[PDB]
Amino acid sequence: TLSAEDKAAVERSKMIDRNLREDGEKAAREVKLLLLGAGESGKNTIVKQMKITGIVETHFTFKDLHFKMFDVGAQRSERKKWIHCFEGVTAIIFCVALSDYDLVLNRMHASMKLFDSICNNKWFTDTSIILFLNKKDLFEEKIKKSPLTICYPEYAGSNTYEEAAAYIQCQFEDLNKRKDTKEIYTHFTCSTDTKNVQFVFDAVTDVIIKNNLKDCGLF
Amino acid sequence: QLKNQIRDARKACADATLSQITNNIDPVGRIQMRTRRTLRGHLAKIYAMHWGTDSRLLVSASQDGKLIIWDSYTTNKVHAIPLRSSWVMTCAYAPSGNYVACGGLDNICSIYNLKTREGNVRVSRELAGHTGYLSCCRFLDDNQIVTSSGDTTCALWDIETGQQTTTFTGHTGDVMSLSLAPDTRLFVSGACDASAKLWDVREGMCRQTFTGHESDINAICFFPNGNAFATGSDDATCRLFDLRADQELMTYSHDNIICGITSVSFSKSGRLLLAGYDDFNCNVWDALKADRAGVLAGHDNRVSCLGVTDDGMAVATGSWDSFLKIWN
Amino acid sequence: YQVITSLLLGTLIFCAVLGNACVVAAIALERSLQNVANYLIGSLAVTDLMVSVLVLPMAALYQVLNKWTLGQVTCDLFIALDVLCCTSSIWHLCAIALDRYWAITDPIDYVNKRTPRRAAALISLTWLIGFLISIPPMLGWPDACTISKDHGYTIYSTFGAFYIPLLLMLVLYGRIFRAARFRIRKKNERNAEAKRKMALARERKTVKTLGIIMGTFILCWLPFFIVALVLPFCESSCHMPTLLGAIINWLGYSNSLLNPVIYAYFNKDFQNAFKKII
Amino acid sequence: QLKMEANIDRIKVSKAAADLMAYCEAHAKEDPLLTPVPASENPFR
Ligand SMILES: C/C=C\C/C=C\C/C=C/C/C=C/CCCC(=O)O[C@H](COC(=O)CCCCCCCCCCCCC)COP(=O)(O)O[C@H]1[C@H](O)[C@@H](O)[C@H](OP(=O)(O)O)[C@@H](O)[C@H]1O
Ligand SMILES: CC(C)CCC[C@@H](C)[C@H]1CC[C@H]2[C@@H]3CC=C4C[C@@H](O)CC[C@]4(C)[C@H]3CC[C@]12C
Ligand SMILES: CC(C)CCC[C@@H](C)[C@H]1CC[C@H]2[C@@H]3CC=C4C[C@@H](O)CC[C@]4(C)[C@H]3CC[C@]12C
Ligand SMILES: CC(C)CCC[C@@H](C)[C@H]1CC[C@H]2[C@@H]3CC=C4C[C@@H](O)CC[C@]4(C)[C@H]3CC[C@]12C
Ligand SMILES: CC(C)CCC[C@@H](C)[C@H]1CC[C@H]2[C@@H]3CC=C4C[C@@H](O)CC[C@]4(C)[C@H]3CC[C@]12C
Ligand SMILES: CC(C)CCC[C@@H](C)[C@H]1CC[C@H]2[C@@H]3CC=C4C[C@@H](O)CC[C@]4(C)[C@H]3CC[C@]12C
Ligand SMILES: CC(C)CCC[C@@H](C)[C@H]1CC[C@H]2[C@@H]3CC=C4C[C@@H](O)CC[C@]4(C)[C@H]3CC[C@]12C
Ligand SMILES: CC(C)CCC[C@@H](C)[C@H]1CC[C@H]2[C@@H]3CC=C4C[C@@H](O)CC[C@]4(C)[C@H]3CC[C@]12C
Ligand SMILES: CC(C)CCC[C@@H](C)[C@H]1CC[C@H]2[C@@H]3CC=C4C[C@@H](O)CC[C@]4(C)[C@H]3CC[C@]12C
Ligand SMILES: CC(C)CCC[C@@H](C)[C@H]1CC[C@H]2[C@@H]3CC=C4C[C@@H](O)CC[C@]4(C)[C@H]3CC[C@]12C
Ligand SMILES: CC(C)CCC[C@@H](C)[C@H]1CC[C@H]2[C@@H]3CC=C4C[C@@H](O)CC[C@]4(C)[C@H]3CC[C@]12C
Ligand SMILES: CCCCCCCCCCCCCCCC(=O)O
Ligand SMILES: CCCCCCCCCCCCCCCC(=O)O
Ligand SMILES: CCCCCCCCCCCCCCCC(=O)O
Repeated sequence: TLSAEDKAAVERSKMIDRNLREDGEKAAREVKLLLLGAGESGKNTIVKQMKITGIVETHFTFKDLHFKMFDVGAQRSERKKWIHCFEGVTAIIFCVALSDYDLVLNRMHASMKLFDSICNNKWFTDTSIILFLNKKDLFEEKIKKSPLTICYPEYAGSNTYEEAAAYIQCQFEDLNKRKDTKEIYTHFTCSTDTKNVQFVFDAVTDVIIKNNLKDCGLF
Repeated sequence: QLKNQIRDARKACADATLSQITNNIDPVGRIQMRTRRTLRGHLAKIYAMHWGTDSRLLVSASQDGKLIIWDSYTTNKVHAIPLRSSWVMTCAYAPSGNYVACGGLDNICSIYNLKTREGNVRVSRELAGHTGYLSCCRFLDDNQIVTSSGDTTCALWDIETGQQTTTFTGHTGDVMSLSLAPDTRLFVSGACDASAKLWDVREGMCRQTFTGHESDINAICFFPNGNAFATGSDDATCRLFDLRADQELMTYSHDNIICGITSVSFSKSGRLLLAGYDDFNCNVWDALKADRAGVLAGHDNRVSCLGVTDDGMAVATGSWDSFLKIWN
Repeated sequence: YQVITSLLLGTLIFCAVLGNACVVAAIALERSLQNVANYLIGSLAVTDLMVSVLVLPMAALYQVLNKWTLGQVTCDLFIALDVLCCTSSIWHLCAIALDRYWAITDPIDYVNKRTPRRAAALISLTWLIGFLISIPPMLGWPDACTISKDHGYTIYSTFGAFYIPLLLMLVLYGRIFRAARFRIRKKNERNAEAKRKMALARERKTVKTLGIIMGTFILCWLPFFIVALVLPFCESSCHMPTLLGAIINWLGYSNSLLNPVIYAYFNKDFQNAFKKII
Repeated sequence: QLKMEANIDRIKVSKAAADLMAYCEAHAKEDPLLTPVPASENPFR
């Protein structure tokens, strides 16, 4: 009991615990987002337009709210053994390019499969998904120059841009199996910069409000 | 043809199993253990833990970017090193208690120095030569380290120079776990190919390949004798492989477990081994009778790591709940 | 006659004590229930336990014996403690409602400033109000043990303990209902029908939750305060039946065990915590 | 690679099992996890 070194060690442990708790409290007020997509879906351009060799961390500050965006597509490996580490993320931002008919690895089916795997993952039951679509001008030019039956053997319809976009929107939102827990927010990415950040902020706020309501039991 | 010859050689040499020889051996009984101490310092999931050579200081790394070195006697905190990357997958402690390595999703497991004249933790080395997420980097001596990454390669790095001296390749899937033998002359690496390969550090070319699993293998630990090891897989069927015999000896399976394993450890004498499953329970199984000698509870989500001291006094197990339980 | 009432009161007190103790133990013994809302719920459970341990036995003894035989000092202490604890419970309910309002209608504040210190401040404010309206009778101002019937004291207590928090809670919950309905409202035919059905189910769930939360307070507390406000102002008409007076008086005390049942035992996480404890 | 790996000096499986049992029994007296350590000499109490 009457030990000076033991008391000094206890004081050091108390100081370390205080510092750790303070740092945890400081870092707890940060909304985490997980950015996912294909290799060349415009993820880098999207990060650039918001901000203006493995995990890439990006910091955003909009209307007094700190967002930590984690881009993971830099490195390719087995997703089954590190996806679980991203449990609890506020939202998953999935990026898709509309003008993917030209090059065949076909990318549309692969993107659908990836989205289905991510959305139905057992570790993201309560995680919301925000869907971004890129390169509308290229998509419009391609539909003007090429039909839609090439990518969709089992679909026939008009070539109007709005109808095709709505069909793709509905198809993407159709993949999810569970609809009561998670809601998919889909937005069209454009050359503007403020609209994307505003939509991300609105989606995060809606998700937080819905989670709070569910905790209260109203929702 | 050569694989067929190896299969014939291994099947011909097998006439009886370890079960028959262990029939006359009485059971170890019910080994009941209780959590003597509880360490609650982290605020997120802990993914690794390593015991020191003195069985006093152990280092654990969490997902909040913090690794903490605790005094296992008084449950006091002596070092807490903040990290640039919040994602940490593995940690390792030096035999001499001077350097601590921690790595994760980023293609670097940083080595930090504990003993310094100024008395403050500072960055010592940052090895960056891999392209896949680092799985486990282990210390051999004061000047060498091994790294098992997600690129399907095992790299031998020199801390002083910082460049890799030897590279091991041949795995199709990413390697997950790596353990060092007591003599620090050879090790074993496992990957998603449901197989384990022995690698000799001095020369740097493979010796043997062992199969028997159907899913990915997550943990591998040498027997204290150094002539055999145990591997865990997601099929809930841990298997012990002998290097000298080059064939599986016995199977460790039970009908009440359907979930996978996370870590496998041995005892000082090897009579009883420890397995961490996803049922927030630790299983203590007899290494000879192939029976369940003990069940340990007290975890909520999932057991992430477990380790026995070199002296064999106690065993520390850590789960995703952020509580480390010391059974003795 | 006496035996039945005594047994019923004892069973009620035992059930309330068991519920409050179970809530407190579940909150304390587990690390997954350490939240500001859970802290407020635990404070409410502690107040209910205090009511059950200190005030309820005295009231039961007075009711069964039909007279007070513990002295004037003990009667004054009982009255003060009962008033203080009932006010504490009501204001804890109001504080929980206000915290829910802040959480739902302010996401930025929820993310940034949701430290436990806010719960401590709210609890301190509620206890301060309780002491403020409970001390005056001892500081400022034979067999029967009854509260003072002064017009000023009774109006002050009624308006500062029930009516003001009642109106505040009503306004807060109306705003919550408005916000929740706004959020909910905000081959394709099948999808539209499914969405409409889900929205209707969510609206029904919200309506049921609000109705239960409001009723368990109104129908359990309003009659007692109305009686306490009307009786002192009508000295000519004091022929209120004993049975109805007793039932109205004991409804508020019985409310002590419904609050933990509704606020705590209902939400999924807390019952899962119980199941883990078992 | 397989050509060099195949040429190894292999032993009998039963011999390896016997060696493992002998090693396990030799050090069975120094296992705190197996034999409950009394609190007197236990530094974890
Ligand atoms: C108009 C026509 C006529 C119809 C009109 C007249 C009659 C209408 C009556 C309608 C029914 C109303 C009661 C609702 C019952 C009910 O719905 O419960 C169901 C199952 O639960 C149990 O039954 C199990 C509950 C058991 C709780 C434990 C009780 C025993 C503990 C004793 C204490 C001592 C123990 C030691 C479904 O559960 P739930 O929907 O009620 O659950 C919700 C609850 O209602 C919300 O309040 C709550 O919000 P919060 O509390 O404010 O934070 C939500 O989070 C959620 O928990
Ligand atoms: C559960 C523990 C902690 C608290 C006990 C609360 C209740 C059950 C206890 C507290 C005091 C008790 C009362 C004390 C005095 C008498 C007077 C006697 O003539 C009949 C019984 C009666 C009326 C008792 C019945 C039960 C009682 C009301
Ligand atoms: C009569 C007294 C002395 C003994 C019984 C006290 C307690 C256990 C009783 C009194 C009234 C009961 C409640 C009355 C209404 C409901 C609503 C229903 O949907 C779930 C059960 C619930 C919540 C009951 C649970 C048990 C309860 C709280
Ligand atoms: C005599 C009557 C009024 C009953 C009073 C019981 C009160 C004083 C007791 C019952 C259980 C106790 C709590 C049990 C658990 C803990 C958790 C600990 O980390 C801090 C203290 C705290 C929060 C205790 C404080 C006091 C407490 C709330
Ligand atoms: C049975 C348990 C659970 C609760 C205890 C109930 C009874 C016995 C307790 C509660 C509060 C106590 C009183 C508290 C204050 C005083 C004032 C003092 O000047 C004389 C005794 C007196 C009047 C005490 C007598 C016993 C008492 C009435
Ligand atoms: C980690 C920290 C911040 C958690 C905060 C919990 C605090 C707000 C809670 C836990 C239990 C509560 C106490 C429980 C019992 C009593 C006794 C009563 O006569 C006065 C209030 C008092 C003293 C409460 C005040 C607030 C309290 C201390
Ligand atoms: C006469 C004196 C005491 C003033 C009383 C004013 C009360 C009755 C008023 C003030 C605010 C009102 C509420 C404001 C918001 C809504 C939400 C709406 O969707 C249903 C009605 C409801 C719930 C109102 C009901 C009545 C209300 C509670
Ligand atoms: C003193 C105590 C025992 C009285 C408790 C009575 C409670 C249970 C009564 C009072 C008013 C009732 C509510 C009145 C209105 C509705 C709206 C309806 O769409 C669903 C039921 C619901 C939500 C009722 C459920 C039960 C209710 C809350
Ligand atoms: C929810 C609350 C506010 C309802 C209150 C209802 C009260 C005011 C009602 C219910 C029954 C009524 C009593 C019923 C019987 C009589 C007997 C008669 O000879 C004088 C009046 C008297 C004594 C009534 C006075 C008012 C009374 C007590
Ligand atoms: C369990 C709770 C939450 C709801 C139901 C409580 C009811 C059934 C209980 C609680 C206490 C009981 C009262 C206790 C005391 C008396 C006084 C006596 O002279 C007549 C009966 C009367 C008036 C009882 C009638 C029923 C009663 C009012
Ligand atoms: C003094 C202590 C030891 C007594 C402990 C008794 C506890 C375990 C009892 C009392 C009431 C019980 C609960 C009452 C009702 C429900 C709701 C149901 O849908 C799931 C079980 C659950 C949540 C029960 C679980 C166990 C429970 C919490
Ligand atoms: C005679 C009055 C009886 C009152 C009974 C109240 C029971 C309170 C139970 C509190 C349990 C607190 C558990 C603390 C656990 C810990 O040691 O940390
Ligand atoms: C009789 C009622 C006493 C009230 C006791 C309240 C004790 C609060 C404990 C938490 C202390 C944290 C500091 C709170 C500062 C504050 O008052 O706002
Ligand atoms: C003694 C006073 C009796 C009158 C008080 C009755 C209170 C009943 C509670 C009704 C809850 C209404 C819930 C909101 C309904 C709505 O959506 O408008």
